[PDB]
Amino acid sequence: ACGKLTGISDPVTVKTSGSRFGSWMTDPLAPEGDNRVWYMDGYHNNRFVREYKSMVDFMNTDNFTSHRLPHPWSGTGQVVYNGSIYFNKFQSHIIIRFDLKTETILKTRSLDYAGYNNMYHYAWGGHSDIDLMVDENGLWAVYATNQNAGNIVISKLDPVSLQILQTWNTSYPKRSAGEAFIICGTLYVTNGYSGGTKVHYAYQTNASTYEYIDIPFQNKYSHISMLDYNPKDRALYAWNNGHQTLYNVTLF
Ligand SMILES: *[C@@H]1O[C@H](CO)[C@@H](O)[C@H](O)[C@H]1NC(C)=O
Ligand SMILES: *[C@@H]1O[C@H](CO)[C@@H](O)[C@H](O)[C@H]1NC(C)=O
Ligand SMILES: *[C@@H]1O[C@H](CO)[C@@H](O)[C@H](O)[C@H]1NC(C)=O
Ligand SMILES: *[C@@H]1O[C@H](CO)[C@@H](O)[C@H](O)[C@H]1NC(C)=O
Ligand SMILES: [Ca+2]
Ligand code: NA
Repeated sequence: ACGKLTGISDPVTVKTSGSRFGSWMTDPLAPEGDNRVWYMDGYHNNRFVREYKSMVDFMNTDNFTSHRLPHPWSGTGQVVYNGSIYFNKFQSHIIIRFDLKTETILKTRSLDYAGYNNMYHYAWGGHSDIDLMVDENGLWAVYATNQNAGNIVISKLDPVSLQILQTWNTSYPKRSAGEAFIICGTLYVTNGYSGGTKVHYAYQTNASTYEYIDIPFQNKYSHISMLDYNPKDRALYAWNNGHQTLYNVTLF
């Protein structure tokens, strides 16, 4: 059921909470009936991940468990996959795989040549240099390098070893992307983080081709600091100026 993105539905406000900037997500490999929510407020100087027991508890309570990571993250580009959080260690291009339910670092590895420290942030800033994400095919990193002139680089990653399995060099400047997400092996890039937001560029990893496109999506609360696709519920999770929102998508 994989296909090209053709539409993004109007976003639902799941929660109003937190600072202007952050991330929230569910695990796409969590089993039926498990919709724990993982929540990270801020883009620097925070090592605590909130765990809400379910999407209902997230929407209707302020009850959560607080998980202490071994290091603070940078940015809002974390992802949860098969029970681990993958995140960018502060002030580095290191990725950490941390197994949430055993409080164990399972792997650390540098992401070769990636910029960090607000070098190749998305346009919103916030130390968003390295964005990790999951689609139907597995785990990916979206970043940039000096050898690719600050243009977005995509790598498919091994979720256990953190080694790069394949890399694609796009020609789109990462600092000009508001955010980005991958659906079915295609990178979709937004035009900005404020005002009238749209997906306006797509890079297809299956063919190493790109195009400019125009798929609007509602910036509901004025500023978007996190936007990722989840293949389990086929939705975009966003952090929109202190609100946690969710968009359905339409694929061809
Ligand atoms: C909050 O969650 C904890 C852990 O699941 C639980 O022990 C506690 O009863 C919850 N609080 C309420 C008011 O339900
Ligand atoms: C998820 O982790 C379990 C072990 O906890 C493993 O058996 C399974 O293969 C993993 N799934 C994927 C898709 O990697
Ligand atoms: C990406 O670009 C870098 C810098 O030019 C180059 O070293 C590398 O081989 C490229 N990788 C691919 C898969 O094109
Ligand atoms: C997505 O669509 C389904 C129905 O197909 C609906 O149950 C769900 O609430 C929708 N989610 C959002 C965020 O609109
Ligand atoms: Ca993203
Ligand atoms: Na991410």
